[PDB]
Amino acid sequence: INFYKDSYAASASKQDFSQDPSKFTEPVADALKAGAPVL
Amino acid sequence: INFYKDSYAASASKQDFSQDPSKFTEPVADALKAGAPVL
Amino acid sequence: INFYKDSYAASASKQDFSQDPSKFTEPVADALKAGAPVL
Amino acid sequence: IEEVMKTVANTVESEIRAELGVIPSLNAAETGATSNTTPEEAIQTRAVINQHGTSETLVENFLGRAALVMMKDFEYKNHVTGTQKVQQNFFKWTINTRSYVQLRRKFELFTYIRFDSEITIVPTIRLYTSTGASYSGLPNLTLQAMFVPVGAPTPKSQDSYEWQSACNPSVFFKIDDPPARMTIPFMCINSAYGMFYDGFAGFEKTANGLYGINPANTMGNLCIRVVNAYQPVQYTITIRIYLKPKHIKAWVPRPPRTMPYMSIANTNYTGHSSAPNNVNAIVGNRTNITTMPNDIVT
Amino acid sequence: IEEVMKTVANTVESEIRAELGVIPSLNAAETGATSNTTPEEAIQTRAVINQHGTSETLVENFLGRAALVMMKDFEYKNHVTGTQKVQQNFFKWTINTRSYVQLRRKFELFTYIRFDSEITIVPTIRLYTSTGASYSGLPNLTLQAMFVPVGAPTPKSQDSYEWQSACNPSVFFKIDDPPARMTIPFMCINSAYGMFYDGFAGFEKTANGLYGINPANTMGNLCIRVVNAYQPVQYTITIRIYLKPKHIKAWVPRPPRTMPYMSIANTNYTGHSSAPNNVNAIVGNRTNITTMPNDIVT
Amino acid sequence: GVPTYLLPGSSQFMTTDDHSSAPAFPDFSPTPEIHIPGRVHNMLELVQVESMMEINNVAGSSGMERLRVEISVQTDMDALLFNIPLDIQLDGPLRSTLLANIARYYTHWSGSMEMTFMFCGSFMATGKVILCYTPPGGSCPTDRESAMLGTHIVWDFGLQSSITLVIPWISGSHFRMFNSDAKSINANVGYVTCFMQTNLIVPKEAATSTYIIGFAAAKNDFSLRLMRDSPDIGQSQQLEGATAAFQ
Amino acid sequence: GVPTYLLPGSSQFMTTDDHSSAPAFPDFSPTPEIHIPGRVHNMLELVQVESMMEINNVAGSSGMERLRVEISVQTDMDALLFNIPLDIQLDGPLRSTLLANIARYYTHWSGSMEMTFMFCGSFMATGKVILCYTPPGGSCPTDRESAMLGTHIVWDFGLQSSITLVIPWISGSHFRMFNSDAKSINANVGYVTCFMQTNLIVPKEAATSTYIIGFAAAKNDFSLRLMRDSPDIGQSQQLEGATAAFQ
Amino acid sequence: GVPTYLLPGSSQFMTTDDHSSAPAFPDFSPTPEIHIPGRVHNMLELVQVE
Amino acid sequence: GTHIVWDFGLQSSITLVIPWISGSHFRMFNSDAKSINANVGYVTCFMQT
Amino acid sequence: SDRVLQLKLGNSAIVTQEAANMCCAYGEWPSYLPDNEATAIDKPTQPETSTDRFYTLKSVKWEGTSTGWWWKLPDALNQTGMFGQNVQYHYLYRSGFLCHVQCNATKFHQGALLVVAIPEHQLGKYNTGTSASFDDVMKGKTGGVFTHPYVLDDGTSLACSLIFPHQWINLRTNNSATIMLPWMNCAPMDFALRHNQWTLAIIPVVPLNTSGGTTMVPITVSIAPMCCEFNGLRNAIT
Ligand SMILES: CCCCCCCCCCCCC/C=C\[C@H](O)[C@H](N)CO
Ligand SMILES: CCCCCCCCCCCCC/C=C\[C@H](O)[C@H](N)CO
Repeated sequence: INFYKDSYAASASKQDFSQDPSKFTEPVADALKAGAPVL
Repeated sequence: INFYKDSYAASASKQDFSQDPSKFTEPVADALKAGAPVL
Repeated sequence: INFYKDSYAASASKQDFSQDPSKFTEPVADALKAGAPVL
Repeated sequence: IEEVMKTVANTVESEIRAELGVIPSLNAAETGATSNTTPEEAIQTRAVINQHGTSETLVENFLGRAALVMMKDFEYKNHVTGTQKVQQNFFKWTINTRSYVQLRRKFELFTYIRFDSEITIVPTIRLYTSTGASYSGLPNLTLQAMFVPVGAPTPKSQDSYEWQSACNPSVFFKIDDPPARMTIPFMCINSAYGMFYDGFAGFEKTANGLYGINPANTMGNLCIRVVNAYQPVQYTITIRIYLKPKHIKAWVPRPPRTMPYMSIANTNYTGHSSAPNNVNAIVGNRTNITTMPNDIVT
Repeated sequence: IEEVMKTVANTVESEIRAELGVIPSLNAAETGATSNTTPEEAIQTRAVINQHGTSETLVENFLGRAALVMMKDFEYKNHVTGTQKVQQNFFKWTINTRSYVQLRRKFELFTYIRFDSEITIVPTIRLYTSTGASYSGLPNLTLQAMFVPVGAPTPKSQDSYEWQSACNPSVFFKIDDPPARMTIPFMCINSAYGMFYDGFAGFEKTANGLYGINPANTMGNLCIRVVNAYQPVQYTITIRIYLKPKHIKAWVPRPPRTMPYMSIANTNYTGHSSAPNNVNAIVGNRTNITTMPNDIVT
Repeated sequence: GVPTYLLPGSSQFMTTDDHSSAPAFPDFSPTPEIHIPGRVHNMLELVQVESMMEINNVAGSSGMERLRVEISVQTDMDALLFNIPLDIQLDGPLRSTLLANIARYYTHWSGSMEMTFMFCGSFMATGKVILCYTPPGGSCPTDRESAMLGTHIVWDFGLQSSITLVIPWISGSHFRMFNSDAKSINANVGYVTCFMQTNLIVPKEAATSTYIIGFAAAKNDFSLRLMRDSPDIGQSQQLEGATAAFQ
Repeated sequence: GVPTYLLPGSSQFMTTDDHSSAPAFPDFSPTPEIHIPGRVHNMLELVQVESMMEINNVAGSSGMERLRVEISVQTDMDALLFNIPLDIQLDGPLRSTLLANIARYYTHWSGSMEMTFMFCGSFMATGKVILCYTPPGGSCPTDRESAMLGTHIVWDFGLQSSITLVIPWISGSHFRMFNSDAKSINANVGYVTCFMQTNLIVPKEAATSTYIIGFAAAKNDFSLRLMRDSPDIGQSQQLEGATAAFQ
Repeated sequence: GVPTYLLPGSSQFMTTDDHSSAPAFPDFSPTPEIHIPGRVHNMLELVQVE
Repeated sequence: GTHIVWDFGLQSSITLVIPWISGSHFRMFNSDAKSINANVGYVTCFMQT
Repeated sequence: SDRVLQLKLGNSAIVTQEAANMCCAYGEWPSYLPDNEATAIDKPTQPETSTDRFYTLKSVKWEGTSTGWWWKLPDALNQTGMFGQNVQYHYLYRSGFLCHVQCNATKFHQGALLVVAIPEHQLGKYNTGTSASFDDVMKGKTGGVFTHPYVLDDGTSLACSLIFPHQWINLRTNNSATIMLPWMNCAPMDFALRHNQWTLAIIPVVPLNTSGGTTMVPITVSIAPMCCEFNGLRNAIT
């Protein structure tokens, strides 16, 4: 329920389930495989 | 939401994006071009 | 908005634009013309 | 005929007229007809597309406004003290619409009106000023307004047993709430209410006492009490009733009242001691029929 | 032409220009036209897709804000004591919109404005401090604000009979409620309200007293009273009226006011004793035309 | 539940509000409507009906004497007979008409009016009068040469006993006002004056004095705005029997 | 009934709320709109109109003397003529313009401005001036060799009497502020300085001193945000006749 | 009018409620978003970092 | 009456047309200059600025 | 091409060889009142060649101490010609105006004039509470002079007055200014003797410098009413 003209007045948008743990956990130039020896 | 009979009772009409800066900035009889020498 | 069962509970009916100025201004047996001499 | 008029009439262009046998500006008031001379045949007019609306002056909008119909104050204390054995924290009103001249004169512009009544009850409260008049705020009391039709028993005390109102409709409303509101239907026994009755309300031919009393204008009584028992201090309750008519239908317009009213039961008149609104002089006097009173001094 | 501008203009790329007969940066202020030199022909610009909106600065949004238009206090007691025979628990205000300079200067940016008025009434209450000023809380009083057009009778007392308001619109609102609110329509006799009137309001040629008084700015009176009868203690009622315009249309923009206002009836000016906002010096003084007052000390 | 909040102006009682409200007598059956003559739908139907003007509103004139103007045989040509102040808010000849009694319930007005005059002399009396309307801006014309320069109609007494002088709507603004300032641009309407065009002529045995009745009305282009309380009535005390209704 | 509950902020009056509210005059018919020239839809239409700058805002200069800058024949080349503080919130030459009077009703701004200068000397007077805009970061240039390193335009007096120096939008952030701190990163805009390019040259009989008028305006990319109360006006007491309205 | 009634918990302020509320700056235009590296959508992205 | 305002510039000549404004179709070269059939009018020059 | 201009109205014509341009106020042209907007119902009189023609007022002398001049734009003509007579005999008036301002000098003279037309210039008074009197504002064809032109005698500012329709007369470039004014009013028509729609103001923003040449430099104003019409004929009042 939003009866205000300005869209910023709306309720919270608690719905964005996308994730990308890889910018922080694996931020390397060459992608690391699984079980393969790192370096 | 307007449940009143008189139309003047309604909310504000903050929606008229048309503009005409030319009645004030160039109110001359002969239209001025761009780069051409004025007079 | 009227959620009452009895129709007399409703809002005012300020909408009857019909007029008949002739029962009061010309309540005569013989209709008077325009410009023609009355009697 | 009957025409629908959302706006007023336009003006059309007019031209020089010099015709034999055509006399638009000549009339005959004896026929009882108002003159039909239009502006376009009186003078040489221009065209004017006129968009002035006529909605504000509709009868429904002319009469459909809340106006004061009753106002009465009463004491809220313990009246049992003394020689009075009855609590008496209440009052009774016989419903009439001729007590306050503003609404009355507006209604008497017509002979018959049919309308539903939107009733609004506005209570106010004050604290009586006497001796120990140490202010302590206004209590939030609940009041009961009971409609009592003709023939129903009427309460004689605040603690009477007529206040159960098994059949009489009642409203219980508090001081701090919005005003109480309810609609009374068109409740006449005839097709319309009569603002004027040129007759008598009794079959018996009494010498006096029954002229102008309409038999159908017996709407009954409004009784209002305080539900709470008396407090140790005395308060004054003022009840104002506003009537708004709606769904209005009006017939037979009448000359407006010019003399001040004197009673709620008759059309008796006396006027003022001098003009304006005097029995010999409704309009104020000017020096002579050749005198502008407000004349531009050029 | 007329263009719809949800955002501001983009900037396009520009390149080296060395042309004969083309002088974009040269203008002629005598024609009355503002310079048409664009940034892309003054300097070598990059492209910029610009998404800055223009909605906040619309005239409807510039003027459509509630501002104080009237504020007045009055005493709520029993004034009948003494040599005064009139209750006088009320006040009367002749409606004007030139009393408070904040709203006034914002309106006088245009010659004509057409708008509907959203009126909000904000009551406050205090208890008068004198002798027996033992606090007991603020009563929940009901107030009546009655609009009185030109020519209508005006109340002379709290208990006057003009307060029935059979035709005059009234609002009954309590202290503890939300502020009262109603919309007044665009109620001018002309197509728009005039913020300035270069003329006289009377056909008669009096020496003085009628310059700048607009004949159409006669909106009438606002009368506000306390419905309750007087309490044993005295209270002070303060009424603040907020005006919000809506559905606004504005024509003919004007230079903003720079001198402080002196009256609500004329444009008389005196300024301050020294710059800024002085009749000889609107902007404050710097030492010379070669002096930055706020200069970075590198 | 529905999440809500309360706006300013909640709980107010405004005497011009328009809402449904609870029916106090449920399933009540109102009396069926019968046909009654003279239904009024609009108040502009009424102001279009003519009514007599107190043109002779002077001291000495009592009752019906005020509704009639004496016209008598002149001994001076071009003579001024009477004038009518064209105002509705202030006290004047128009203030007696049904037009002015309905109009005074409103603040603004527009449109053309009409004044009808009726000759009530003997059959053998002849005469010619000129009735002139002067748009505002100056003083009232006191001589016929100055008065005939505006809107006028020359009335010749004959078999048709009524003349109509239409007051055309000549205003700068769309609407005028019922202001207390009669000398205001938004309120002043003008003047109406009557002069002898030729004379009243009567035989030897006929009466040398005769009467005119004057009537005024609105026309079909007339409109009223901004309803107010009329200054034509007011209370000072409770009426007789008003407080007896509580006992 | 409908089960409801009240949210926080119920019963508040917020001066920027936007709701319908009860019509006080029901069935009122407003006067029909006629065409009136000069309709304004947006306030950015107005700031695009040029207005004179009080460049000569010094003691001794009174009234119109402040709106004009004297340019006179130099005896020293490369001479500094004047400078203009590029600020709108503080007291400066821009504070007189319609641009600055509308902009000061808002807190944030963005977009390019323009300053137009007009030569009002005699026909026989010739000259060349350079008008330089310096992006912020350091002190104002006091020598021409340092000043010409930024954005500049060389104005040659001729048959076209006006030159335009565009102040390009060169800001780190998308918007700036009308802060009281002129030395702030979010507020400082830069400097505008004028130097003699060659000289003013006049014949033997012509006047050796001449005037420039300076104008400033916004361009089509200019925008304003976060409307506030302008510091250009204020009350201290009730105005004359303000309390007379209650009697 | 609409016949209504008030439930328990009306007029409460609960710090975890989720409703619209009145815009204080009407027609305000926020600064357009630019790309900034390192956007976090969930806090479980962070606890996965050693 | 009929007039033309002459501003000295690059064009050195102004033209004041005497329009034919006569009651009759023709006029006369009468010895009576004050006659209805002969008098034509006047031409006057004033400093504008 | 745009430096020469000839204006012809009725039996009057004006030429100029050093015009700047023509200023049409708010991009508008005068026109008669349409039936869509009219309110007075009587047939208007529309004298065209007898009213819509240039009226040249008395000249004012431009000195070094001059503060400026203004003319209330109907009021300046109410006593002049057939326009004035129609104004006197009729209650209601409507017109535009075409305002031409003449001021010529040499190539050694210098100075600038702001020719600005102010709609509804309600005149203020300095350092007093009482409003301006009838004489202070109804100056007629003579016009008035500004007391404090820097605030337009109005507590506003001269600097912002360029929002109004205006032209300049820069002596080094042009010697005339022309502004064409439509009907400015809320109402369809007005009583010409008690309300002024326009004020033509002439303000010397850059002061005149003769530099040994001719000293008497006069400024001349010629105004032509445009599309005049009148309603409510009656006797003449002045
Ligand atoms: C639930 C009902 C309790 C409250 C009852 C309130 C009754 C008050 C009614 C006052 C006005 C009633 C008017 C009724 C009829 C007509 O107006 C009159 N006959 C006048 O013609
Ligand atoms: C039910 C109505 C009772 C309350 C009535 C409140 C009236 C208060 C009105 C104050 C402001 C009215 C403004 C009206 C018109 C324009 O703003 C002015 N003419 C300014 O141009």
